[PDB]
Amino acid sequence: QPVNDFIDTATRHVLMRQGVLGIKVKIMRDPAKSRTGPKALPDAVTIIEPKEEEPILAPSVKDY
Amino acid sequence: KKVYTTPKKIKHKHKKVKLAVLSYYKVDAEGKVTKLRRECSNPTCGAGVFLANHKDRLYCGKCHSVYKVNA
RNA sequence: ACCCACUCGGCACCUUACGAGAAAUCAAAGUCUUUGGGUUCUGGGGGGAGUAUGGUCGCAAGGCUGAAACUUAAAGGAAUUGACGGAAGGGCACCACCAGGAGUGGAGCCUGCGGCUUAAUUUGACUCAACACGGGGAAACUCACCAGGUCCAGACACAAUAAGGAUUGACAGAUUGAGAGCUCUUUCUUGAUUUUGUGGGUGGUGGUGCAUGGCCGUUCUUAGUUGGUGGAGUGAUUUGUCUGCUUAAUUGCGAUAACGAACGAGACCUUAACCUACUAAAUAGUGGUGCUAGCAUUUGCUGGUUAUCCACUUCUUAGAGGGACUAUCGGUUUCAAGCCGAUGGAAGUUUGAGGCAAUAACAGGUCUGUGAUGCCCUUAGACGUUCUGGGCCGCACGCGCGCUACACUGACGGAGCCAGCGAGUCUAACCUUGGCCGAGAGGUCUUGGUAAUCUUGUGAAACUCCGUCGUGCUGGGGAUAGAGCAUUGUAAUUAUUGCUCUUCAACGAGGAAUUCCUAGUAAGCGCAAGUCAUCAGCUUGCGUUGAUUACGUCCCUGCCCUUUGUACACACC
Ligand SMILES: [Mg+2]
Ligand SMILES: [Mg+2]
Ligand SMILES: [Mg+2]
Ligand SMILES: [Mg+2]
Ligand SMILES: [Mg+2]
Ligand SMILES: [Mg+2]
Ligand SMILES: [Mg+2]
Ligand SMILES: [Mg+2]
Ligand SMILES: [Mg+2]
Ligand SMILES: [Mg+2]
Ligand SMILES: [Mg+2]
Ligand SMILES: [Mg+2]
Ligand SMILES: [Mg+2]
Ligand SMILES: [Mg+2]
Ligand SMILES: [Mg+2]
Ligand SMILES: [Mg+2]
Ligand SMILES: [Mg+2]
Ligand SMILES: [Mg+2]
Ligand SMILES: [Mg+2]
Ligand SMILES: [Mg+2]
Ligand SMILES: [Mg+2]
Ligand SMILES: [Mg+2]
Ligand SMILES: [Mg+2]
Ligand SMILES: [Mg+2]
Ligand SMILES: [Mg+2]
Ligand SMILES: [Mg+2]
Ligand SMILES: [Mg+2]
Ligand SMILES: [Zn+2]
Repeated sequence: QPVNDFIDTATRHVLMRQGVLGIKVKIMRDPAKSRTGPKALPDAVTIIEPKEEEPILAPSVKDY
Repeated sequence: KKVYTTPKKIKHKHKKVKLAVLSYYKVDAEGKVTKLRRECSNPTCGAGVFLANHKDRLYCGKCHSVYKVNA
């Protein structure tokens, strides 16, 4: 499917003196910018990256 | 393929003859003019066009054929 | 005799390589542009050619010595990637087999291909990957074929003719298949729109698919493709991408000079499954209520009622979510990837089925889908086009996809009576309910429907029930044929289709062969759509009834992947 969402195809027969050649062009647009669609490949599995912890600090509690 | 045959006799076309036509018209000695060939009584051809003369036949050609006035 | 250490001198092998090489490799092929221990011998692009000539040896065959003219841009070496092999090793699959199913092969006809036949019987395609294929079910059309008849719809430029008419049309007759003025007789008409000539265009289902685009089939029911940084190699290149194990998968685990990635596979998308959870609906349905019928009466039971109202969303529809991740546990396994089993589960075979699908290859098919196209052919007695009729169906026969059967798990007659995917009429005649008439096919009057609204609950067929038939080519079977009635269409003869009566063949389960298939599958069974004015024994889908047998293998066949040989690279055509 991502085909459908992302790559643009076209054929165009250019008709020269000798014979005729076909032109086939294929453009793959950045899934990042996709605007109104899926924003990425169904392959795309990002991990969000944790955070250094400075733990311990024996119990205690604050009041308000 | 095959090319050519024929029992001869190839067809022609048409000629439209020649003539110097509209002498058909007679004006007496200065200069009263009398029309030969009676004209046409169909309002599509206001009496300018003429009837040809065959047998029975008096025929408006301007009418590409139409109508048979016989006198 | 044997063991252990040593040492000369032998035949070798091993690993390394400071080193050497164009490499393969080499303790010499090392100590060579940092070029000299001594010495012998041979070579100087290939072919001509170890030829000719001489000499010399020999019994001989022949040996040693040994040229040139001419010809020619490569011959050649080692290694690399490929492609191929009638080598070797591993795998993968019901277009392979195993265990079986249903058959095809035999018959009748249907249908395509050949062949013959023909005025023509238009043509493409010929192993899988030509032959119910070109959506190819051709009565006209289509249509290209044949027998003939018209028309230019021959742009444009020049020239020529020519307003004393360049050209156009035609009534009747003749003529013609024809109410074509095609042509001719006759003689009006038209008015510079044509005509004629040359150049130049134009059309063509004419050629070329071995000139092309595009598409498509095949390889492929396959698992392959590449780059970053690192290791090797002067180098093209390799390693990564691999013994093994696992998987449908270069799917993974694992081993590991590799590490870590991308295309492709997967993911993804579509459809069939599950939601008493969510938003709802007189174009979907349920319960209650009235209005109401029938039967029973003691409350009951069975229907009627596009709105007489109330409510609801289980069933139907489709939005949004959820759900499965092979989960739990257990066996098995390098206790790795996995695999197998049990419970749970709508679902646990890639969940079932599809859609998409990398790099490359083929002289695969398609110029006959295209106003996609090169070049060739042809272009007015046309290979343009249209009109009339015939033809593609022609029948001693070979082949292929099918259809209907040989019956008693059946035919026939009643009777029960149940699906799902579809499709339907505007500037129109599509889907058809209902009422009559008709044995039937059909007709005729009306009617709803541009459709979740009407056809339609598509009351489909197999199938289930009670009968008749009773193994007899029988009431199985319905080929072939006659006579009549009807529908489509301008047209039905060579019989479009449908009905009625009659006629009642072959075929008693099919030789060698050979196809398809693993679950709601196979097989049986009908329906809708495509085609379509009329015609399905075809196809695309659909649903109904619903098995036996695998859950393995490499034996046959087919194809991958290594290894390997290569003098092939236009690559074994
Ligand atoms: Mg070296
Ligand atoms: Mg070599
Ligand atoms: Mg078998
Ligand atoms: Mg058999
Ligand atoms: Mg015709
Ligand atoms: Mg010309
Ligand atoms: Mg010319
Ligand atoms: Mg054409
Ligand atoms: Mg080709
Ligand atoms: Mg092609
Ligand atoms: Mg050809
Ligand atoms: Mg299979
Ligand atoms: Mg290097
Ligand atoms: Mg490899
Ligand atoms: Mg519901
Ligand atoms: Mg269970
Ligand atoms: Mg060819
Ligand atoms: Mg084409
Ligand atoms: Mg045919
Ligand atoms: Mg076929
Ligand atoms: Mg019956
Ligand atoms: Mg009657
Ligand atoms: Mg009988
Ligand atoms: Mg019968
Ligand atoms: Mg039909
Ligand atoms: Mg067909
Ligand atoms: Mg090689
Ligand atoms: Zn007149």
